[PDB]
Amino acid sequence: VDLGDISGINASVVNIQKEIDRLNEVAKNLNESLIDL
Amino acid sequence: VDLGDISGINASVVNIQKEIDRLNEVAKNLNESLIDL
Amino acid sequence: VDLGDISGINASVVNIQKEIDRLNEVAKNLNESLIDL
Amino acid sequence: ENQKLIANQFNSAIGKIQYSLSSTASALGKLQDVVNQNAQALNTLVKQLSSNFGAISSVLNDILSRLDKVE
Amino acid sequence: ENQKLIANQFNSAIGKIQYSLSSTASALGKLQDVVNQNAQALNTLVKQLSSNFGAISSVLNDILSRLDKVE
Amino acid sequence: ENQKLIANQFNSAIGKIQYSLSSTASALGKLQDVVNQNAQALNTLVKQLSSNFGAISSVLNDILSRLDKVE
Repeated sequence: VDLGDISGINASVVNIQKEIDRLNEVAKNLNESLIDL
Repeated sequence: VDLGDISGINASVVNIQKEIDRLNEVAKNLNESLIDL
Repeated sequence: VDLGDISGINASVVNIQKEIDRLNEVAKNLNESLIDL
Repeated sequence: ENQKLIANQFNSAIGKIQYSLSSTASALGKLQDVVNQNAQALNTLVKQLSSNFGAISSVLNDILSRLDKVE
Repeated sequence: ENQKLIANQFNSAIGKIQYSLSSTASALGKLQDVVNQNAQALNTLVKQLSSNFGAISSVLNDILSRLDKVE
Repeated sequence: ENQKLIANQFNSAIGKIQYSLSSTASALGKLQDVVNQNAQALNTLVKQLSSNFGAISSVLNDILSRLDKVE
């Protein structure tokens, strides 16, 4: 009796922290683009 | 024979409906920012 | 001995490639909206 | 003339950004739906697997009892 | 002079928004890839688990038959 | 006067786009956290299931050995 091996089934992880950091950085930097006549 | 308990393995749920609503609200409100000379 | 059937448990797949393509298309088209006085 | 150009370019950019925000909202909604469906799938699988190992444990215990009796 | 300021600020803002839209597109692509990989993982696991419970059920049925025969 | 209008509309639009970018960043962070938690859940489940099938295989092999001995 040899049960199938499922140890190879792996679940990847996502690392989009660079993109979230860029989005927050742009949301903060857009204050430097406001027009002050 | 005591098989391991896996009942604690839970999968979280995501609730980003507030953010989707804010995005659609902004996509609708940006019409109030169009320039009409 | 009748073990429960778990074959119906299916995991959906997401296809947001249209939206990613629209985002990249807009990020490229916004160059046509730059002001050249 | 330059003001009309600035206004036209700004309105074009705001239209494109509205398009992009609607696309992002749709993408985030689809991702939320799929992630939540897969989470419900994993939870259903965990519940069914707990039930199935309960059944297997009960059956194996009955079998071991029968063997202890026979031998 | 004020027109040059408006144009420069608008071009800077459009550049930053392009950067943000590219970042959002990259993030959504990565999230899509990972969600789909985990979905394929869950489906492969469900298939393999169905096969394994099939095997376990067959073996347990053979064992119970053998016990019914012996006792 | 038209310049003040252009500046006010542009500042309003940039504020709204900042709001939208913060919302998108929050949504992507939440999606990342949930996807990673579900991935860790699937990996923990796979490890525990491998252990449990190891246990079941050992027990079934012992049982089959005992039956071969008895019969």
